[PDB]
This record gives sequence, structure tokens and C-alpha cells, in this order.
Amino acid sequence: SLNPDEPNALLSYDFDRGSNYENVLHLTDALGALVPESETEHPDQRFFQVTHLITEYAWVQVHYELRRAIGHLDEDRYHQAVRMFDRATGLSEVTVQAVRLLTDHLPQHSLLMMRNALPEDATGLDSPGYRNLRRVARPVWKAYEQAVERAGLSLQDVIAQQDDGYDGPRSGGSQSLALVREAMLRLDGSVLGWKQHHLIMVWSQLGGQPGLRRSLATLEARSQLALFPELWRAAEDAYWLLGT
Amino acid sequence: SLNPDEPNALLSYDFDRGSNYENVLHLTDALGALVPESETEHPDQRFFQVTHLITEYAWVQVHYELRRAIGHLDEDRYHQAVRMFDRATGLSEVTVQAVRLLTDHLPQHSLLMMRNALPEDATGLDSPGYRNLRRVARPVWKAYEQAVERAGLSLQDVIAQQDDGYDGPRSGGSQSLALVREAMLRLDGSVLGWKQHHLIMVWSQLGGQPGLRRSLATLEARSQLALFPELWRAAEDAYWLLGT
Amino acid sequence: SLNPDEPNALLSYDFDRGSNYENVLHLTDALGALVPESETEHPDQRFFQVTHLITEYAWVQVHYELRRAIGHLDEDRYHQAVRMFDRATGLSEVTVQAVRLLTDHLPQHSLLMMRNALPEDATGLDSPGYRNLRRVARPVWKAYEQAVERAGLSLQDVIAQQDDGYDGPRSGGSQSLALVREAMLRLDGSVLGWKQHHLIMVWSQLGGQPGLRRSLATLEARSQLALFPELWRAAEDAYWLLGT
Amino acid sequence: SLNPDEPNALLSYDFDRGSNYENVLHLTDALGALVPESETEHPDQRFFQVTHLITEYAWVQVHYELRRAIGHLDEDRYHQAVRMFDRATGLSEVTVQAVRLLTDHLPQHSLLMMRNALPEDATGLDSPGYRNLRRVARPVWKAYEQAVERAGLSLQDVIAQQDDGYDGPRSGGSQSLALVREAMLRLDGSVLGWKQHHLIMVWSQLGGQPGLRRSLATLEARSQLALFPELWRAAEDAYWLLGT
Ligand code: HEM
Ligand code: HEM
Ligand code: HEM
Ligand code: HEM
Ligand SMILES: C[C@@H](c1c[nH]c2ccccc12)[C@H](N)C(=O)O
Ligand SMILES: C[C@@H](c1c[nH]c2ccccc12)[C@H](N)C(=O)O
Ligand SMILES: C[C@@H](c1c[nH]c2ccccc12)[C@H](N)C(=O)O
Ligand SMILES: C[C@@H](c1c[nH]c2ccccc12)[C@H](N)C(=O)O
Repeated sequence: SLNPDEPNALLSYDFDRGSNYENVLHLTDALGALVPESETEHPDQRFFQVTHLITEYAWVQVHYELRRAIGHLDEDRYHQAVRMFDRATGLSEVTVQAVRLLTDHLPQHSLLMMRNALPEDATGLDSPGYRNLRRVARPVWKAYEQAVERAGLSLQDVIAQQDDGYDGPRSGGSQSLALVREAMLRLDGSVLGWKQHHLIMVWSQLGGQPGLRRSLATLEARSQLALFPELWRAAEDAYWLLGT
Repeated sequence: SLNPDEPNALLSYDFDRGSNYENVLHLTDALGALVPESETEHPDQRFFQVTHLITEYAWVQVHYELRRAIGHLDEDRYHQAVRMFDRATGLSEVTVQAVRLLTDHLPQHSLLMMRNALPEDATGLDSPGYRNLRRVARPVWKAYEQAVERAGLSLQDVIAQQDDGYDGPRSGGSQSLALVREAMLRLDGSVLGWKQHHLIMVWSQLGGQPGLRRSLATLEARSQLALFPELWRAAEDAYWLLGT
Repeated sequence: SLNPDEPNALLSYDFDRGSNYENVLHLTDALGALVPESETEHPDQRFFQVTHLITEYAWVQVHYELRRAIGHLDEDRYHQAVRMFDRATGLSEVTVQAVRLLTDHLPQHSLLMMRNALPEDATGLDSPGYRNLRRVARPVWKAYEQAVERAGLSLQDVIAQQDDGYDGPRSGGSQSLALVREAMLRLDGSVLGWKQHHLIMVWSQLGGQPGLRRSLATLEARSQLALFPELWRAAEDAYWLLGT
Repeated sequence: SLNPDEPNALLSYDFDRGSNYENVLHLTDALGALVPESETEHPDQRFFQVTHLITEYAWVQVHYELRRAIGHLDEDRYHQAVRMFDRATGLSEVTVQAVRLLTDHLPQHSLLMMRNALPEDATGLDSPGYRNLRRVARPVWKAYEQAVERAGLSLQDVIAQQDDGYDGPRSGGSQSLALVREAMLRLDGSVLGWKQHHLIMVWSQLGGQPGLRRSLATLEARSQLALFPELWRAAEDAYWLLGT
């Protein structure tokens, strides 16, 4: 492979040129995964494939950075945990962009023709990025919870410390764990956003949009499972404890 | 008003300077709507206010452009309708950014303190942008539907024509109405996205995140009402007619 | 209930009508600034105005948050200053989205016709939002620099501590000042981004693209001034110190 | 099931295991390109690699869609070409998000340490994605220009018809070529955007910010070359023709 074409003018996609850019990145191995253009069953199949691969790359990186967050949290390196969660959120937002590409540009008619030939078994439930992100979420939450325990703080404390008008006592440690909580909440909101945009996409490709009233019922229910349910519970606590 | 301050160094927000930039835009009238800083009950109130105003400005512009789309559709100016829907989508994406600003940076504790003093009657159900966008959606859909009728096309036709591999007959008119449908679908997906991001925001401020299992039940149901339900019905039709 | 348009098919109206949602937001004042439809030179005039207004609301709010950041830095409330800079950054990203709206949807031919009917002397150099943002950048930088001095820290020390591999000394205060630094650099990068997208927009409307070899030469040179030039200087010193 | 990491607490593993979802996507091949954890110089190396890989997947897909656009333009399938350019634009926006990820989260100090352990001759000038995109821009522009000729149209005619106020002649083919033009200009603006954000990123890592008065001078001059310089020339001619 020096190219994924054979006929052309300047239309040839030249790659595998031995540059150290390609060597450092292992770009030829990555480009090797694309369905060769001699085996595409549809002009839109590549687009379908590439958006999945971009997502899976972002999700494996999210996993990696969450493992680092656990290390930082277990060693009280709270400022360094913050950066890991912020980076994970940025990567999650790429997966959102990627599924919205399908919503905006994948023709339902192409998808139905393609799907009418799939192994009728290819389900995103088997996605490694998704399964592993779900697994690592429990250790991640445990590490944050124990850090809050060791500091002698309650979740209501770190939540309240985000408000400049809140007058209770603070330390450098409690405000750092506040920043961590806020960054974890933003990551979780971004993953929930992915689930909601993936839903909108599915309604536009397989039907089932609920305003009118293919295992859509389980999908709609799974689409509201948070990464960190304890953060959302704490939000609900604050409403009941502080509201009027 | 030459300023929204009184004490300062270079910290003064100088405005109302008579420039023709300000005159053309009526910027002094717009800046006049901000709660004066002598009457703010909380440092986060301005942020709350400004994100609403940005949204309402985008929604009134969406309304304006949809009225233009109706004109173009009623006169068979399909290429010009496309641009109106594309512009409306871009504006809708601003409202999404704006509600995600609250999710990411509005402290729940500030909101609860602020809300603990609101007229306990200020509901987004009274939003002019939202109500008027809901009203105009029916005329908008009617105008598109009649245009498809006059051309002698079915919705399944315009949907199928988005796929390059589809072999049925096309005209310039049918592919133009295909582009219009696609742009309308993207607008509707963006408004559904707003409703979903507004939901995530509310779960993070008032609780009620459904994975754990304040009129949240009606909100969750209204959050799946589409602007153009007939487009989503047609997506469901295509699944049943073309799938295996 | 008022009305931004008069002779219509009734379902194509917009309304302004005294609810508490509108009262709390001063919404009727804000919508009052829109150019009346009885007075529009061109159908694209509303769009032109609204993207400016959205931008100006974002910039006035940026200023308000930078003032709060100055207050936090002067009192050594470093964690609280971080949140202010991050909020400013997200507001800045709304201005980027607003100017790209014009790049993507404002027809050059409507801009040229509108520029003829428009006061020849109206210029964005008179933006209150842009002008006050440049004025407030000086005290913001001073407050950060003073806070770093009081802590007895080196700006190069602050930069190095963002790296997990860095082995030198860390306190809680130095790592907090590190997070402030990074948040400040993200804000400045966002504003540079605005300047760059505004340039791309001007090239597509008034011509002047530099690769082809009306106050353009100043605009390009102005487009490279940072809000916090010292942070970019500090980035240059670190390269000579560690990358040669 | 394989594993991108070995000695762990079991819930912190990543897996690769033969489902049809993985088979259809060639996912195991694609994840194989990630640098093994046993071989990473620095914890920020994975992040560095993944943002490049995501970018390169996006660019190879852009190329594939531009090839399709050439095919559509050569056969006068103008509506179909529009969809290809819009898809390319959204893919380009993923590359922008990917490089801003480095601007916002890659520590300069890790980049300098990593740049030392890295082959001194590796350069983005050898990007297959970037290189093929520049090569394919020439036939893309030719196909568009030829299509406009065959229609007997003026590029200024095509520009004017984007305006709803324009009164001159319009056919279905001229307005289709107008939509193609606008989609092409949005793509080029997106790529200019990438170049500008890449510059901002380089300034924050290698120094070199131009407002402070290592192949920087070429990079800045390269950052202003468009993919379709004729469209920007055409924008300049329209200003002299109509804005003086
Ligand atoms: C970037 C593209 C996509 C990615 C990364 C992706 C990923 C996923 C993931 C992770 C799940 C498990 C979701 C959960 O448990 O909440 C899932 C399920 C599902 N996906 Fe997607 N998906 C993509 C595109 C699509 C498309 C284009 C369709 C159909 C047109 C689709 C249809 C479904 C359905 C019906 C389910 C649930 C039932 C089932 O597993 O078959 N997905 N997908
Ligand atoms: C940019 C900011 C916001 C905008 C433009 C906005 C707008 C709206 C709109 C249009 C509705 C009607 C929704 C529907 O029928 O589906 C609504 C309802 C609602 N909003 Fe939001 N909202 C904003 C922020 C908030 C915040 C910060 C909260 C609470 C923390 C909130 C709580 C609610 C609730 C509970 C409802 C439904 C029940 C009710 O009307 O009280 N909103 N809002
Ligand atoms: C959409 C909202 C817009 C905003 C908020 C805005 C704001 C600004 C600002 C703040 C400046 C000063 C730049 C600096 O000093 O670095 C400026 C200058 C300039 N703007 Fe924009 N602008 C907008 C749209 C436009 C449009 C549509 C044009 C169309 C030609 C334009 C053309 C120019 C030019 C040529 C300058 C350079 C100085 C001058 O000739 O007045 N701007 N604008
Ligand atoms: C994140 C993904 C990145 C991609 C996809 C990428 C791609 C590229 C491309 C395509 C060029 C050629 C530009 C042109 O010819 O106009 C280039 C040049 C360059 N890149 Fe980036 N780049 C990335 C990250 C970085 C980073 C982190 C640095 C850090 C210093 C960097 C530094 C440079 C420099 C200095 C040049 C100019 C020529 C040279 O010295 O090699 N790039 N890069
Ligand atoms: C689950 C979904 C699918 C989602 N992502 C996929 C990737 C490769 C193959 C198939 C898929 C599949 N098209 C479905 O309709 O269920
Ligand atoms: C409906 C929501 C509200 C939403 N947007 C608002 C604007 C101004 C005043 C109040 C609101 C309100 N805070 C609530 O909790 O119901
Ligand atoms: C500076 C620019 C302008 C930019 N923003 C504006 C707002 C209102 C009136 C004019 C403007 C103006 N159109 C120009 O061509 O110089
Ligand atoms: C050109 C740039 C580089 C940019 N992208 C890369 C990918 C792999 C290795 C190196 C690079 C490189 N770091 C440099 O400083 O020149």
C-alpha cells in the first residue's frame, strides 16, 4: 500500500511515504484500517466508518486520562486531576461533533441500504470505547469520593463553595476538590450530550421519535444513565436542602 | 447613562459614546436592558440574564428567517429557502452554546439562592422566542408540504434523492426540495438539541436526573416535541417501507 | 401584547406581553433595540444587527467577569479567579460563533448594498465591547503579576508545573496560579481566534485575501495583538530555555 | 480479548474482542496504531498522537468527498456536489477541534520534553492528509470552473444571486452553482480557520507571537494560502465593482 487508489490524475491519496511524521504517529497502520475502496458497498460507507473510528479514538483517550485522574486523586494531587477531567471533556466533545456529522450528512436512504446488508448483529453495545468508559467510571467516582472523605468534606460543601456569595469556611484543598467536582460534572454532561445526540440521530435514521406517540426502548432508557450518578443525586439533594 | 459603574480605575465600562457603530445597532438601548449593577442581588445574576437575552435575540432572528422561508417556498424559490433554513440552524446553535454556558459555569448554589427570591412565577413557558417559534412552525411546514404537492412529489422521494446510489428519476426541482428537507431536518435536530441540553442543565440545577430512578415531568415530555413532526414521521415511514 | 410586525397572516406574529419571565429579564427593553421592520433597508439587515448585538452582550459580560477576577486575584482567591476566566472564555466563544455566522450566511452582495445605505463612518473600532475589553486587560494582567510576585514565584515555575512529569517544587498556591495562567491563556487564544475569524470574514466580503499576492493593513496587524503579551513572551522564554 | 494495558486493578483495563461491530469497522486494526503503553516516553504522548490521528482520519475523508464532488460537477450534478462540500466542511471542523484540544490541554513543558525525545526531522509538512488536500484542490477548482463555463455564467453573476434583493436573471442551474460556490467558500474558510488555530497553538508552545514586536516565518506566510484563491479574487472584484 502506497495509495488507496489505482486510477487518477492528481486524485491519488498518496501515503506510506516513510516520513518520520508518519512513523511517530503509526499513521500507515491507522490508515490501513479503512475499508479499501475496492470493497466498498456504498459511497457513504467510508464516512460511516471514519466517524466511528474518530469516536473510538477519542473514547480510548478519555479512558487513558481517567486512569491518570484516579492516580492524582489517590495521591491528593487535586490540581492535576482537574486537568485530566478537562482534557477528557474536550475529547468527549469530539465524539459529539462526530455523531452530529452523521445526523447532518448521512442520508437515511444510504444507511438503510447499508444496514440491509450488515451482519444484522453489529451493535454499538459491543463498542470497546463505550464498555471501557462505563467500567472505569466506578473506580473514578470511588477515587473522588475517598478524596472528599479524607479531607473531611461533604459533597454539599464542595457544591456550595462554587458560589462566590457562600460564606462558609474554605481551604485550598476544599476549593480544589470543588474544581474537580465541577470538571467531573462537565464531563458527565458531555457524555449525556453524546447519548442525546446519538438518540436524535437514531430517530432520524430508524424512526421512533417519541413526540409522535431497532430496540429503541432500551436505547432511550440507557440514554439517561450518567457516568457519575452520585453527582446528580447530590444536585437533587441540594435542591431539597436549600430550596424554597 | 455613560457607564454601568461609578467607582473604578480603568475598570469602567464606557458606553453611549454617540458613535455611528452604536447608533446603527441601537446598542445603547440594548445595553440599557442589563440589570444595573446597583440592583444586582447576586454576582451571578448578570450572567444568568445575558444568556437569556442572547437566546431571545437568536430566537427572534430564527422567527424572522422562517417567515422569509415561507415566502420563498410559496413562490417556488427553493434555493433561497435553503439558505434561510441554514441560517436559522446557525442561530439555533447559538442558543445551544448559550444554555451550555449555564450548565458549565452557573453554580447550582447561586441559582438556588437567586431562585429563592424570584417571583416564584418566572417560567420559560412565557418566553416570546419559544412561543413564537412554536406558532410559526405550522405555517412553515404547511408551506413546505404544499411545495412538495405542487411538484407532484412524495416525501419518500425527496428523502431517497439524498442518496447518490438511488437510481430513480430526478429533476432540478426535486433535488432542490431535497436540500430544503435536509436543511429543515437539521434545524429541527438543533432545536431538539437545545431542549436536551436545557434538560441536562435543569437536572444539574434542580435535580431530577432520570437515571437515578420544578415541574420536571411535563418538561421531559415537552423536550421531545419536534418543530416538524411530519419529517420525523417520514423518517419512520422510510424505515418500515425500505428496511429488512 | 406588542408586536415586531404588523400586516400578517396572524400565525406569523411576534409578541411582548408582561409576564414575570419578561419582567425579570428586561426582555421588552432588549427587543426594543431591534430595527423596526417598517424601517429596514434590506431583508438581511436584522441578521446583521443581531449578530453584533449578541457579540456585544457577550463582551460586556466578559468585562464583568474579568472585573470579578481582578477582585479575586487581589485577595489571593486563586480558585475563584479560575472560574471567572473560564466563564470569560466560554463567552468569548459565543462571539466567535456570532462572527462565523456572518461568514457562512451573509451574502457579499447584500453586504455591499447594505454598506452603501449605511453611514460611511460607522466602524467596529468604536465597539464598546471591544474597547473596554482592551482597557480592562491591563489591570487584569497587573493583578495576576502582583499575585505571582507576592507568592515569590517565577513565571517559568508556574509554566513547568502544568506538566505531570515536572519534578521541581510545588505548593498549593503555585499550582493554583498555574491553573489561573492556563485559563488566562485560553481566554487570550479565544480572543485571537475571534480576530482571526473576523479577518476571514472581512476577506470574503471586502476582498483583500493576502494569498492573492478598506483599512485592511491595520486590521491584519491589529489581529495579532494579544490581551496578555507577557504570557506569550513567557512561552517564548521557555522554548529558548528548554527546547534548543 | 486483547488489552492496551497489562498490570492493573482489572476494572482499569481496555479490551479488543471480535464482535461484528469491531469486524465491520476494522476497529482492532485502528487501535493497533496506538503507541503501546510499555513504550511511551511521556504520559502526554498518547494525547499528542490521538489528536493527530483524529485529524488525519478527517482529512482522508475530506479528500474522498472532494473526489466525489469532482465527479458530480463533471456530470452537472450540482445539488449532489453541494452535499459533498458541506460534508467536507463538517469534517474540516473536526480538525479545528482537534488542534484546539492541544492548545487548551497540552502543557508547553510536556511538549518541550517530548520534542527532545522525538526525531528532530518529523514535520507536519509531511502530513498525507494535508498534502493530498492541497493536491486535490486543483482538480476541484477546475471542475467547478468548467461547470460554470459550460453554463455560460459569470462568477460575478453567481455571487450576486446569493442576495435575495438581486434582480438580475436566475436559472435553476445558476442558483445551484451559487449554492456550490457558497459551500466551497465555507470549506476554504474552515481550512483557513484550521491554519489560524494551528498558528495560535504553535505560538503557545514554541513561542513566536508576532505582537511581541522554529521555521516560523514560512508557517505564517503559508497560513494565508487559500484552497480556492479564485473565489477570494472574485470576492475582491465584486468589492471594486459595487462598493466604491
Ligand atoms: C459514530 C457513530 C456511532 C457510534 C460511535 C455508535 C455507538 C453506539 C453505542 C456506544 C451504543 C450503546 C449505547 C448505549 O448503551 O446507550 C449504540 C447503540 C445503538 N446504536 Fe449507535 N453508534 C453510532 C452510529 C449509529 C447509527 C448510524 C445507527 C443507526 C442508523 C445506530 C443505531 C444504534 C442502535 C439502534 C443502538 C441500540 C440497539 C442496538 O445496539 O442495536 N448507531 N451505538
Ligand atoms: C438561557 C437560559 C434559559 C432559557 C432561554 C430558558 C427557556 C425556557 C423555555 C423556552 C422553557 C419552555 C420549555 C418547553 O416547553 O419545553 C423553559 C422551561 C423551564 N425552565 Fe428554562 N430557560 C433557561 C434557563 C433555565 C434555568 C437556569 C433553569 C433552572 C435552574 C430553568 C428551569 C426551567 C423549568 C423548571 C422549566 C419548566 C417548568 C417551568 O416552566 O417552570 N431554565 N425554559
Ligand atoms: C458581526 C459582528 C461584528 C463585530 C462584533 C465587529 C467588530 C469589529 C471590531 C471590534 C473591530 C476593531 C478590530 C480591532 O481593532 O482589532 C472591527 C473592525 C473592522 N470591521 Fe468588523 N465587526 C463585525 C462585522 C463586520 C462586518 C460584516 C464587516 C464587513 C466588511 C466588518 C469590517 C470591518 C473592518 C474593515 C474593520 C477594520 C476597521 C474599519 O475599516 O472600520 N466587520 N470590527
Ligand atoms: C495536532 C495535530 C497537528 C497536526 C495535524 C499538524 C499538522 C501540520 C501541518 C499539516 C503542517 C504544514 C502546515 C502548512 O504547510 O501550512 C504543520 C507544520 C508545523 N507544525 Fe503542526 N500539526 C499538529 C500539531 C503541532 C504541534 C503540537 C506543534 C508543536 C510545536 C506543531 C508545530 C509545527 C510547526 C513549527 C510547523 C511548521 C513547519 C515545521 O517546523 O515542521 N504542530 N503541522
Ligand atoms: C447498532 C447500529 C450500529 C451502530 N454502530 C455501528 C457500527 C458498525 C455496524 C453497526 C453499527 C446498527 N446499525 C443498528 O441499526 O442497530
Ligand atoms: C423557568 C425557570 C426560569 C427559566 N428561565 C427564566 C428566566 C427568568 C426567570 C426565571 C426563569 C425558573 N427558574 C424555574 O425554576 O422554574
Ligand atoms: C467596520 C464595519 C462595521 C463593522 N461592524 C459594524 C456595525 C455597524 C455598522 C458598520 C459596521 C463596516 N461595515 C466597514 O465596512 O468598515
Ligand atoms: C512539526 C511538528 C510536528 C507536528 N506534528 C507532528 C507529529 C509527529 C511528530 C512531530 C510533529 C514538530 N513537533 C515541530 O516542532 O516541528
